[PDB]
Amino acid sequence: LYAMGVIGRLNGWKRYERDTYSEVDIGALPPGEVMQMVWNGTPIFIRRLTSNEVKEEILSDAGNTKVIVVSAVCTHLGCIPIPYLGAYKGYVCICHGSVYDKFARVRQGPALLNLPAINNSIHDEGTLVCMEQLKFPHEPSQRFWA
Amino acid sequence: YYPFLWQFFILGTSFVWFHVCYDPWLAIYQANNAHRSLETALTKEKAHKKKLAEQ
Amino acid sequence: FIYRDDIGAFWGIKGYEELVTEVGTHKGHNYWPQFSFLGTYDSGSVRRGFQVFARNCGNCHGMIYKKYDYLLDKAYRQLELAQMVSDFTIHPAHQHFKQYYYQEWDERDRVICDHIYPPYFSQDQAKNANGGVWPTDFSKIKLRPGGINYIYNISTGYHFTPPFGMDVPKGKYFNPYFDHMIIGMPRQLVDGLVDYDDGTPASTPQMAYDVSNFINFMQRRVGYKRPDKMVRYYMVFTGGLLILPFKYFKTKAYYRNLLSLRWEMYAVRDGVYYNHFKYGGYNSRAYQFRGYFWA
Amino acid sequence: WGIKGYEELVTEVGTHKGHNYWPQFSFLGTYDSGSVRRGFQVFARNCGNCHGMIYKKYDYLLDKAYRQLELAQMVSDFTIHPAHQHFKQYYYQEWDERDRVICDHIYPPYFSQDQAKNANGGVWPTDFSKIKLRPGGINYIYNISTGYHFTPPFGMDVPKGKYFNPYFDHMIIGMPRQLVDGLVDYDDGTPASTPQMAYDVSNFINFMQRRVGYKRPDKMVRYYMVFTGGLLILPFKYFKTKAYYRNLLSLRWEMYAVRDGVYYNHFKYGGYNSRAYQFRGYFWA
Amino acid sequence: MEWNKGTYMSTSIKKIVQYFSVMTVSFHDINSLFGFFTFLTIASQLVSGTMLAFSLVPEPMLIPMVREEEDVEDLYTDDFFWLHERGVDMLFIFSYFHLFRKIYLNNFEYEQEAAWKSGVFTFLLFQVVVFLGLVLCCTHLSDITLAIAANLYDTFFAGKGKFYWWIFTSKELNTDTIIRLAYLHYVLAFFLAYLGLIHGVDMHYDWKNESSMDGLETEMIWFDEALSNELGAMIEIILIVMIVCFFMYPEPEALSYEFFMWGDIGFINDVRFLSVAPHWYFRP
Amino acid sequence: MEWNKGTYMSTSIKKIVQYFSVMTVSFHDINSLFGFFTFLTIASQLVSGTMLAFSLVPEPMLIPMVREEEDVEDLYTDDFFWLHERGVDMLFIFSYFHLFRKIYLNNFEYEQEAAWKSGVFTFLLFQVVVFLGLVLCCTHLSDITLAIAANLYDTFFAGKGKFYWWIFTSKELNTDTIIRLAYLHYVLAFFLAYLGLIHGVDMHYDWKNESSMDGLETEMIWFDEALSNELGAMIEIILIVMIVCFFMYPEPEALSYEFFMWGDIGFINDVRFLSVAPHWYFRP
Amino acid sequence: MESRSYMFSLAKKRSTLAA
Amino acid sequence: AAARAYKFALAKARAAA
Ligand SMILES: CCCCCCCCCCCCCCCCCC(=O)OC[C@H](COP(=O)([O-])OCC[N+](C)(C)C)OC(=O)CCCCCCCCCCCCCCCCC
Ligand code: HEC
Ligand code: HEC
Ligand code: HEM
Ligand code: HEM
Ligand code: HEM
Ligand code: HEM
Ligand code: FES
Repeated sequence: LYAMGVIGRLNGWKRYERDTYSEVDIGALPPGEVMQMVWNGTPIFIRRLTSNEVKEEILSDAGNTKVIVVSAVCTHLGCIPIPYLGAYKGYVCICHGSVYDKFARVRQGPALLNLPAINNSIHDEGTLVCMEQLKFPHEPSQRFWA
Repeated sequence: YYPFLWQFFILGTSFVWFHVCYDPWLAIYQANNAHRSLETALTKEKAHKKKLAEQ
Repeated sequence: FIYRDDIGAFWGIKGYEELVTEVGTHKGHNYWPQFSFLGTYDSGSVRRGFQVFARNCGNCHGMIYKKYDYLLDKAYRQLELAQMVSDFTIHPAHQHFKQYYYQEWDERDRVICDHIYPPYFSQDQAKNANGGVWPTDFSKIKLRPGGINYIYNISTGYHFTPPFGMDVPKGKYFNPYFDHMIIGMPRQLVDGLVDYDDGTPASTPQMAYDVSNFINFMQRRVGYKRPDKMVRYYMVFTGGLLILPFKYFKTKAYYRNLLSLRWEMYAVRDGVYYNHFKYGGYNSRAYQFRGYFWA
Repeated sequence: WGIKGYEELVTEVGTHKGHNYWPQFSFLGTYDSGSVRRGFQVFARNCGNCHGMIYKKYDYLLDKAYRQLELAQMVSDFTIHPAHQHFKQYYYQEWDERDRVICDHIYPPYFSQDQAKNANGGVWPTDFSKIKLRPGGINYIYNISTGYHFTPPFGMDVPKGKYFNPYFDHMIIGMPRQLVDGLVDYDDGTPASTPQMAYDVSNFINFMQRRVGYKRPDKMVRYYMVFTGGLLILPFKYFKTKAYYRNLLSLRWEMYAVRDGVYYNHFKYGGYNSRAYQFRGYFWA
Repeated sequence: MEWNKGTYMSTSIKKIVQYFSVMTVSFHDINSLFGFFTFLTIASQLVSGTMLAFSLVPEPMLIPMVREEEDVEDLYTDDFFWLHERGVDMLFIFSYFHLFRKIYLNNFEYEQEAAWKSGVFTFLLFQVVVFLGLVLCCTHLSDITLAIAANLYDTFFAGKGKFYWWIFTSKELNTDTIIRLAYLHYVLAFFLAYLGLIHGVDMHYDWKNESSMDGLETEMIWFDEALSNELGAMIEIILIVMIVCFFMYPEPEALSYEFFMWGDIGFINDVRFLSVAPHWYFRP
Repeated sequence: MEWNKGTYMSTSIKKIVQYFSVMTVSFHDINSLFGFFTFLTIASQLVSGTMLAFSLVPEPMLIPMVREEEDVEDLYTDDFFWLHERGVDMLFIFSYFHLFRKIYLNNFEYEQEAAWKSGVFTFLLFQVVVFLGLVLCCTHLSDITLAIAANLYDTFFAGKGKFYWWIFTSKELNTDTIIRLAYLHYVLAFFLAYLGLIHGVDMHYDWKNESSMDGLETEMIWFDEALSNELGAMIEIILIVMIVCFFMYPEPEALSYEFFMWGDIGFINDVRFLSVAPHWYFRP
Repeated sequence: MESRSYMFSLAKKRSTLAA
Repeated sequence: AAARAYKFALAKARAAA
C-alpha cells in the first residue's frame, strides 16, 4: 500500500476527460468545396471531394461525394497552406513550394510529413460531422467509493 | 523446498490479507449509502421535471 | 486537568467568549450524513446547495482556491455543470495569476475549470460595495466554531434582540453566532427564495442546510474525501486486529521457546589457574579511557 | 563564420561590414545620459504604443538619464489596468484604470498578446525585453528603423498589408515605417531627424537589457582591474613557486662503497603496498 | 587534530551491513523500543517530505492555492501531508518518552556519557527542523512563530544591527525567506536523519531493558527475531493511538486550537490576536 | 558482501585532515594540475549555484521575469549567474584537457585502473548535472534538449507505456517537471562534489609528472609549497582565457549562437526557430 | 495554477476570443 | 515577483483605487 501511494504520487492522475466534442454542418456545402475553421485552437480544413478526383491516382462517405477532414498546418514549419491553387500544385505555403498533393500522400518535396488526421465521423446522412479527440484509458477512473 | 515458490506463497498470503480486510467493509459501506446517490438525485429531478412539464 | 463549562471556553480553549459556539456540536447534536458512522454526502443535498450558492450566495462571496469541477461525479454531470457555470461571466482582471494562458481581454462565459470568483475584481472593491466589510472567502471556512454547523447557524439565527448596553449601528445586524454578535450581512435566506430543480420545498432551514452541505463538501480534509478515508481507517484497524495473534505467536512464543534452556554447573579442581580471567579482557572504548580515566 | 541559421536577412552591416559607433561599446565608454533620455522620450511618444517591455520596470533610468519626480510625472501621464497585471498577488487591489508609477512594469496598452495581434492585423509587436538577441544586437533596432528605402527585386511579390525591409527575416515586415522627420519634440532642443530618433531609441532599448546594458561598462572596468592585478601578481607567484623549487633542487649527492659484509636483508624481505588487499587472492598466483 | 582519538565506529557500507547482520539484541519489553519507533517515523517523514516537496512552490502568494489544487488533482498528496503531520506528532511523543525513560533509568554515568550529548544535539536539531516546517505552513501562526524566533535571535545582539536578515530578512514571510527556509528545512531534515543514525549506532555499548542486570548471556539476532517484535510493537502503538484519537476527537468539534490557522499571509492582513495558539509541542 | 574487501581509505574528517596535512607532491608543471583546476571550479560552481538557487522560483512562467528583476534589485545575482555559466565552460574545458592528458600518458594500466573508473563515473555524473542545468533555463533550447532526452528514454523503453513520466512528465517543461529537475540538479551536483573527492583520494597511488620516470625522491609538502603553485597556475589559465575571449568575442556581435535562446517556453509559442543551436559542449 | 501537467501545462492552446 | 524583500514583501500596504 505504501509503495502504491509513493509511485502513484509521482505518476500523477487524470481526474476526468475534458470535453472537445463539436459538430459542424456541411449539408449546404456545394460539392468540390473547401472550408477552413478553428477547432480546439487549431486551423483545420473540411473538403468535399468528388468521385472524379478520388479516382485520380481517411475518407468519409457524405452521400454521393467524399469528405476529408485534416488539420490545416505545414508540418516542416508553421503555415496556413493555401488550397485550390494548382490542384496537384495546391496545398502550398509561401516559405517552400513543397505541396501536399491534395491528399495524404505526404512525400512531395523538402517539406516532411503531411497534415495530421483528425478524429471525426459523419453521423447524419451526409450533413452532420462530429469531431472530438481520441479517448484513452486513464485508470483508476473511480473517484468515490460511495 | 523451492524458495521462490515459497515467496509466491507469501505473496498469495498478502493477497488474501488485503482482500479479507478490503471486501466486507467496502460492501457494507456501499450498501449503507445506496439512497444517497447521484442516480437517485437525478431520478427525482427527472420525475419532477416530467410532472412540471405535463402540468 | 478539568475545565469549566459556564465560562464560554469549550474544553479550555479561550478566545471565543464573545459568541455562541457549542450549539452545533456540544450543546445539541446537529445530524449531518457525512459525519456519521459509515456515512457519506447526500448528492441531492450538495446539488441543491450549489444551486443556492450560485443563485444567492455567489453574488457576494467566493471560493478562490477552488474550481467548479469539484462537483463532478458526486453532484453534477459535465454537460449540465457546463451550462450552469456558463450562466456567469468572468474577466481577465479576476485572475489571481493571469499568465500567458488567459489571452482574453474582455468578459466571457465561465467554464467548469475556472476558479469560483466573486463578481468583484478585488477584495477592496468588495469592501467598497458592501459598506466597508468584506464578504469572507469560503475556501477555508471550515476553521470556524462548529464548521458546517457554523455556516448553518450564521445563515439562521436572525431572531433575537440585543440586550441592554449593546447598540447596533446602521449597516449592522445582531447575530449571536458572529464574533462580537454584530454582523454586516443582512438576512439573505427568505422562504421560497430559490426554486429547486428537484422540486424540494424551499424554506430557510432547508436552504441553509443545503448550502452548508455544499460549502463543507468543497472543503479540504473534511469534505468530499473524509468518508472514504474513514472507511480506509476501519479496514486498516481490522487488519491490525487480525494480525495481532500472529505477531504474538512469532515474537512472544519464540522468545519463550528460546528461553527454555537447561543449565548445569560442575566443580573443576584439576589444578589449572584462571590466568585467562586474571589476564583477559577487551573494551572498545579503551581509546577513550586511555590516558584520561583512572591513572 | 559557420552560422547557417540566417541566410535571407541582412545581419553584418552593424558590426562586421561597417563599424557603427556606440559610446557604451568603446574601450572606456559609457551610456550617454541625454541620448537615453531622448530615447525614452521617443519610446513613450511612438514605440510604447505597440510594443511594451514586460520584464522591465519604469524605475530603470533612475539616477541616470532621469530623476525620480520627473520620471514619476512622465509615467503618470500613462495608464494601467488590473487586467494588464501578469501576476496580481493581492497587492493590486484597484478595480479600475489608474495612472502608471515608476515601479510599474512597461506594459503595452493591450491587455494580452492576442489582443495586440488582433489590433495589429495578425502580427504581434514583439516585446523589447531580450531583444538584444537579434542580428547585430543594438544595431538591429537602428537598421530596422532606417531600412525602408530599398526596393524589392523582381518577382518579390510583397503581400498586401506588409512592407519591404532588408533587415527583417524573409525581407518582409508587418510594420509600417514609423520614424519620420520631426515626429518627436525633444525637451533639450535636439533636432528630430529619423537617424537621431533611431539612435536615441536604440540607445534606450539597449540600456534596458540585462547582460549588455546599464551594468556592462562597469563590468568591463572591473575586468580591466582584475587583469591588471593578475599581471602585477605574476612576478611574485613565479618567485615563490619556481624560485623555491630551484633552490630546493640545489642538492649535493655522494655515493660510496660499502663492503662491511652485511647482507641487504632489508631490500630482500621488505615492502608494503596500499593496494595489497586489491592484489591478494587475484593477481599473480 | 591531535585532540581527536578517532571514531568509535567508522561508517562504511560493508561494515554497516556486517554489523547489522551479526548484531544481537537482549530480551526486552515495549518500553525499550521508542528509539526504533523514532527511526521508522523519521524514514516515513523523509519519504513523505520528498513527496510533498515535489509540489510546494516556495511562493507565499501561491502556496495555499497550490495546496488546494494538488489535493483534488492527485490521489495521495493529502495522504502524504497527513502522514507528515502525524509523523511530527509521533516523533515528539516518542522522543519525549525516550528522554523520560532515560531520565528515570538514571543513565548519567561515564559509559552513558556518549549517548547523551548526541541525543540532546539531535533533539535540538529536530526542534529546529520542526520550527522550519511550521514556518513553511504559511499561515498567521507561521508569521507569529517567525516573528517570535526573529525577536529572540535579535535579543542576542540586543536589537542593534540587522544581523538576522540573511535568514529572516524583514521578519516577514516573503518569497526570499520562504525559499531559504524551505531549502534549509529539507537539508536539515536529511542531516537530522544522519545524526539520529549516528546516535542509534552509539547504543550498543550499554544496552539494557531494565535498570536491573538480568545475567542472561544468550540474546536474539536482530534482523528477524527483534525486527519483527519492533514492527509488531509499532503496529500495537498505532492501534492504541487510533483508538484514542477516534474516541477523543469527534468531528466536527465546537472549538479547536487549529482555528488560528485560518488566516493566510497576504490574503488576510487582519489577525485575530485573541485566539493565538500553537501546536501542543510548543505550547509549553 | 563476501565479494567486497573494503575501501582504499576512510572518509573520516580527522583522517582526511591528517592525510591532506601530511600529503607530499613531486615536482610538476602546468600539464599536471587540471585536476585541481577542476576541483577549484567545482567549489566555485557549488557556491555560485547556491546563491543562484536562493533566487529561482521553480514556476516556469515566472523564471524569466524573476531573473530580470533580481538583476536590477541586487548587486551580485547577475555576477553569480555569469560565474555559473563560465564555470560550466571551464569545467568542460578542464575535464576534457585532463582526460586527453591521461589518454596521452597511456594510463590504462592495472596499477591505476581504480583512479580511472572513479574519474569516468564523476565525468558521467557531470554530464547529467550539466543536462539538468541546461534544462533549468526555460527557453526553447531547454525544451528541445528536454524533448531529445525524453525521446531517448522512450526509445530505450521501446516507446511502450509512459516510463518517463516520473521524471519527464509530458516531455515538456511544466512546473511539475521543473521542480523535480531543479532539485535533482542541486542534489546531484553535491553528489558530484563527493565523488570528485573520492577520485581525488584515489589518485596518490601512481602519480607521475610525465610518462618517463624521474628518480627524484624528495617531494614538496602539499599545503603551501604545492597549493601556491596550483593557485598561481589557475591565475595563469584565467588570464589566458580572458585574453582569448577579449580577442575573439567582441561586442556588439552579430549572427551568434545565442540567438536561439531568445524565445521563452510560455511567453513565445507561435515562434520556433528551425535552426537550433546548442552549447559548444553538447555540439558533438 | 494552470501550468501543471494535469492542467494546461505550457499554454500551447490559449484561452482567448480568437474569432 | 512583487512579493520580495526589496519589493512589497507581503502587501500589508496595498494599491487600491
Ligand atoms: C497507520 C495508521 C493509518 C492507516 C491508514 C493510512 C493510509 C493507508 C495506509 C498506507 C499509508 C499511506 C500511503 C499513501 C497512499 C495510500 C493508498 C491507499 O491506501 O489506497 C487505498 C487502497 C487501494 O484502494 P483502491 O485501489 O480501491 O482505490 C481507492 C479509490 N478511492 C479513491 C475511491 C478511495 O485500499 C486500501 O488501502 C484498503 C485498506 C487496507 C486493506 C488491507 C491492508 C493490509 C491488511 C493487513 C494489515 C496488517 C497491519 C498493518 C499495519 C497497520 C496496523 C494499524
Ligand atoms: C451580499 C449582500 C451577501 C450575500 C448575497 C451573502 N453574504 Fe454572507 N456576508 C456578506 C458580508 C458583507 C459579510 C461580512 C460581515 C462582517 O461584518 O464581516 C458576510 C459574512 C458571512 C459569513 C461570516 C463569515 C465570517 O468571516 O465569520 C457567513 C458564514 C456568510 N456570510 C454566509 C453566507 C451565505 C451562506 C450566503 C448565501 C445564503 C451569503 N452569506 C450571502 C455579504 C453577503
Ligand atoms: C504599432 C503601429 C507599432 C508601433 C508604434 C511601433 N511598432 Fe515596431 N512593430 C510593430 C509590429 C506589428 C511588428 C511586427 C512585425 C512582424 O512582421 O513581426 C513590429 C516589429 C518591430 C521590430 C522587429 C522585431 C522582431 O520581430 O525581431 C522592431 C525592431 C520594431 N518593431 C521597432 C520599433 C520601434 C523602434 C518603434 C518606435 C519607433 C516601433 N517599432 C513602433 C508595430 C509597431
Ligand atoms: C524528520 C524530519 C522532518 C520534520 C520533523 C519535519 C517537520 C515538518 C513540520 C512540523 C511541518 C509543518 C506541518 C504542519 O503544518 O504541522 C512540515 C511541513 C513540510 N515539510 Fe517537513 N519535516 C521533516 C522532513 C521533511 C523533508 C525531508 C522534506 C522535504 C524533502 C520536508 C518538506 C516539507 C514541506 C514541503 C512541508 C510543507 C507541506 C505543506 O505545507 O503542504 N520535510 N515538516
Ligand atoms: C532527548 C535526547 C536524547 C537523549 C539524551 C538520548 C539518550 C539515550 C541513551 C542514554 C540511550 C541508551 C539507553 C540505554 O542505555 O538503555 C539511548 C538509546 C537510544 N536512542 Fe536516544 N537519546 C535521545 C534522543 C533520541 C532520539 C531523538 C533518537 C532517534 C533518532 C534516539 C535514538 C535512540 C536509539 C535507537 C537508542 C537505542 C535504544 C533502542 O534502539 O530502543 N534517541 N538514547
Ligand atoms: C550547489 C550546486 C548547484 C546549484 C544549487 C545549482 C543551481 C543552479 C540554478 C538555480 C541554475 C539556474 C540559474 C538561472 O537560470 O538563472 C543553474 C544553472 C546551471 N547549472 Fe547549476 N547548480 C549547481 C551546481 C552545478 C554544477 C556542478 C554544474 C555542472 C557544471 C551546473 C551546471 C549548470 C548549468 C549548465 C546551468 C545552465 C546555465 C546556462 O547554460 O545558461 N550546476 N544551476
Ligand atoms: C571530473 C573531474 C575530475 C577531477 C576533479 C579529477 C581530479 C584529479 C586530480 C586532482 C588528479 C591528480 C593530478 C592532477 O591534479 O591533475 C587526477 C589525476 C588523474 N585522473 Fe582525474 N579528475 C577528474 C576527471 C577524470 C576523468 C574523467 C578521468 C578518466 C578516467 C580521470 C583519470 C585520472 C587519471 C588517470 C589520473 C592520473 C593519476 C595520477 O597521476 O595520480 N580523471 N584527477
Ligand atoms: S511553411 Fe508550409 S510549405 Fe513549408
